[PDB]
Amino acid sequence: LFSSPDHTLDALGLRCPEPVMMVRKTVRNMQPGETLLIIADDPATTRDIPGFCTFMEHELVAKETDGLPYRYLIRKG
Amino acid sequence: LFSSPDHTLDALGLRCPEPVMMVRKTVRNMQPGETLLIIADDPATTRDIPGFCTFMEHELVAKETDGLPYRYLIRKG
Amino acid sequence: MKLPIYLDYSATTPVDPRVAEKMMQFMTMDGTFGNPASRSHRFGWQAEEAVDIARNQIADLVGADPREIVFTSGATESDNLAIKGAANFYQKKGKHIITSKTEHKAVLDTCRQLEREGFEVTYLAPQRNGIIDLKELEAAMRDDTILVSIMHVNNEIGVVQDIAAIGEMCRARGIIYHVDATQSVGKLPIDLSQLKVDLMSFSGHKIYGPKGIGALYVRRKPRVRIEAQMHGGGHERGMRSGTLPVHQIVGMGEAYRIAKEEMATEMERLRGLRNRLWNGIKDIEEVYLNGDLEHGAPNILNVSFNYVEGESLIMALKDLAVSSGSACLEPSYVLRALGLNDELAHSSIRFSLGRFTTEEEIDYTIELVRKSIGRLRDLSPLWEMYKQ
Amino acid sequence: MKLPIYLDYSATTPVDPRVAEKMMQFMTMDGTFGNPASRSHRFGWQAEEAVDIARNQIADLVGADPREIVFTSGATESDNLAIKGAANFYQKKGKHIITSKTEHKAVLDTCRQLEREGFEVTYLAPQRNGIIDLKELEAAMRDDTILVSIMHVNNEIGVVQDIAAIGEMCRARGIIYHVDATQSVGKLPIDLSQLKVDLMSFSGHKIYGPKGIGALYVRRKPRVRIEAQMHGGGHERGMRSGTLPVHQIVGMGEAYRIAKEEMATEMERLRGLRNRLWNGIKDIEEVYLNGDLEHGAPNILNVSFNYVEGESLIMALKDLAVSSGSLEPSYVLRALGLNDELAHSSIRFSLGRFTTEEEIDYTIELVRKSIGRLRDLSPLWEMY
Ligand SMILES: *Cc1c(COP(=O)(O)O)cnc(C)c1O
Ligand SMILES: *Cc1c(COP(=O)(O)O)cnc(C)c1O
Repeated sequence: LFSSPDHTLDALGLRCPEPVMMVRKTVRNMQPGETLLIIADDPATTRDIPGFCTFMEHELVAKETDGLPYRYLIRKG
Repeated sequence: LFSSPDHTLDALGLRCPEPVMMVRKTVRNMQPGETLLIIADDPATTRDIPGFCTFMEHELVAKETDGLPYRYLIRKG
Repeated sequence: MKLPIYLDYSATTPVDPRVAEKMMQFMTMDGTFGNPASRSHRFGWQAEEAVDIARNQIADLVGADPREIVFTSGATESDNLAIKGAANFYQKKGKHIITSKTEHKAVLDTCRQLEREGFEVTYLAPQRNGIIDLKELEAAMRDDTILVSIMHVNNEIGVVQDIAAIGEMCRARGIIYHVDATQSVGKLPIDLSQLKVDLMSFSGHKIYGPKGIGALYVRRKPRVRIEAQMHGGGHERGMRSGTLPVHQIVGMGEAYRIAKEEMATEMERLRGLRNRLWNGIKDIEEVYLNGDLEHGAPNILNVSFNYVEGESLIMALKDLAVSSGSACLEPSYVLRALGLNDELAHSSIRFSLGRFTTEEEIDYTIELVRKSIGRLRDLSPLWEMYKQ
Repeated sequence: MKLPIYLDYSATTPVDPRVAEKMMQFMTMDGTFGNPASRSHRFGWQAEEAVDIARNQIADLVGADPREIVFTSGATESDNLAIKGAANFYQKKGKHIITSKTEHKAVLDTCRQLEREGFEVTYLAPQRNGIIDLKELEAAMRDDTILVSIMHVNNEIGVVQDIAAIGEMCRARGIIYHVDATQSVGKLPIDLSQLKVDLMSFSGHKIYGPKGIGALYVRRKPRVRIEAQMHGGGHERGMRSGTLPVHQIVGMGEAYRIAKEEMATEMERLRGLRNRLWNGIKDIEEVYLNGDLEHGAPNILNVSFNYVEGESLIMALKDLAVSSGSLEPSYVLRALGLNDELAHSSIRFSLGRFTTEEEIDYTIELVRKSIGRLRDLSPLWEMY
């Protein structure tokens, strides 16, 4: 389910609010429907990234938060 | 020439930009045509007060700057 | 109505149409876009006149003289300016400062910065209705106490401090008194010609003015002085340097003018709506009012809902734009200062009303809260525990 | 055209209509009025998106990463933040700072405050053309030198410093280099991915954005750090706390976007008009160009007029909205060596987006016969 991401984003080492900043910019230069693999180790992303999806009308395909690093598959709405 | 002023203003002890600040305010609750006697000892008023008259479309009736304190008679335009 | 319903006026308010109408006249080429510092031509002189008008509109609201008004970029800067400015100027008389644990971050964080600069600061715990005990304040005062900072209205629970009394205590001992009045301005009556406050901060976006603008009242008599924190030309009588944002200042002035006018009527209306909201939920089994209903701001209502998971509470009331005061993680530092345990603090909601709030919206809110708390407590293992 | 003619774009510029209509959408109830710090609802999340868009537009102009962009209330604060922030953070490495005598007050007065706080500051005198001699700079540097601050484009005379070379000099010695680029931004190309600048300040109202907003570039790699001067919640990633003024931020971003777009064409037009104006007055007997025609900003022309009384000069050019940089005369011209009388009769012509050929020709003629009829009445000119 993390096999076919159109774009990837190495957010390792980044801490709030940087991870979401990078996500905002990357999602803006993406086509509606493309996917983005987000790799992070900022614990806040377990809250921030799904929040980015809820409040910004985007779809959270699949998350991995039970260990480091985390993984988030996002599909641009 | 300084005998019949409608309003008075003691600006003694005041320093730029205060004197002109007080003039703006006093001229604001003045009727168009009334006169204001300004007493000041701020050297800058020799430039600033006629400047207030030039750029704010007001009329400088009579100034007195050959000593302290200074005296300016303006008529609300 | 529209959805979601905005009940977060304490975080920020929408700009008044009249305010935005004025601001738009001091921006483009065909407006008064001039720099108030350009003394050589008219573009500068008439922009300066507008600044003066707005400066008097602001002063008239709080009963001060325009010369006592120092323009800043907001309440944060004003709090930094006042506290750091006074601490530095009067350090020869002492290095001890007193404040409250429930103050806004701008005050608290400024104090910690002064602590790492050699200053000693006392953070007073509040009584659990939010009120500061003046006897504990007095017991903290000393010979080397130069400054006290206690806010007018608390931004999270809305409690009102007795700033007049605190001013009396300070003036009598030659202590500088700073009040953060960001939440109280245009809501509670303020007259600096009577109050014994030396420094007071206010903003624009809490009272339907634009963000990015604020002011700091600096007492003229008895004269209070501060060290500027912003250098570069000695503007604002040497207390705050930088270009004057005309359109912003005009907007804040116009907002303060409107405030003075609609204040008495609007606050009675909000006080009514606030009481309407509390009475509609106060009979729910385990809810708690955080603050003081009878001497709290007319616009703020902080309520705790017991035996519900806080995270789901915000999601259940998604029809409402509110706040929990949570930081980022962990819960409001103001609530745990009062003594609420982390879980109760998490499941607390701060309803704040404004001049767009209708009875229609309050009744919708009342129903939604009743229905949601009942629904959540059904799914709640925690609530099952309470019923035993 | 209309009168008076505005030739004071260096003091401030008018807000671009495009910029203004963007700002209007982030103020009232039916706009994006939310607080970008309210994480519990969409009013805040959407306001934060607009902030991010503007943050990237600003970064794209100067070739930086959005994470390096710190929002301030203007260039004044940016200069204060950069200088005081770096001075305090790196004081364990030394307390000596170097700057220029012709820097904007925000820089000079900030350094003076730091001297009062125990720091040592060297104010270098410029050359006659306004240019700093890099060898005099090198000689000023020491082991305990932690910070250098030298602006890109001078706001009075428009002279352009060699900030690339200065950056090379600083980085090589581990010295922090701050650049005040308030006048150069949107006028001269800037690429921080190439430039060896650690800190850079810019504003909005100098390139047709709104007053009361600005930013500070803080290099991410090699990592540069500063101590915050504004405390209260640790916003802007711990470097500048306070609520983000979205409408202001949007206006500044939009202004930076337009700048990146119309930069090349507009600056060609500007230095074209700039050369048109100088050619039209350069043959008046005793006039003097302050700065450098060949490496000065394309939008600034500082000219001194000899044997004329300064006070009356500004009155004779009543049809023009200009500046003299002045009872006391420009400290920049004084630094250049101009005597006080010459400095008082110096005029700074600054061009902009609305300046036309027609206005320049009108200006040329106004200057010709103004200087002529002033020197008629001048006992000063009679002796010459
Ligand atoms: C909002 C607020 C501030 C900060 O105001 P800004 O202008 O956004 O910096 C300070 N104190 C209190 C009590 C506030 O509610
Ligand atoms: C105008 C200017 C500043 C000040 O910018 P503000 O945002 O108005 O405070 C600083 N440096 C230079 C070179 C300037 O021209």
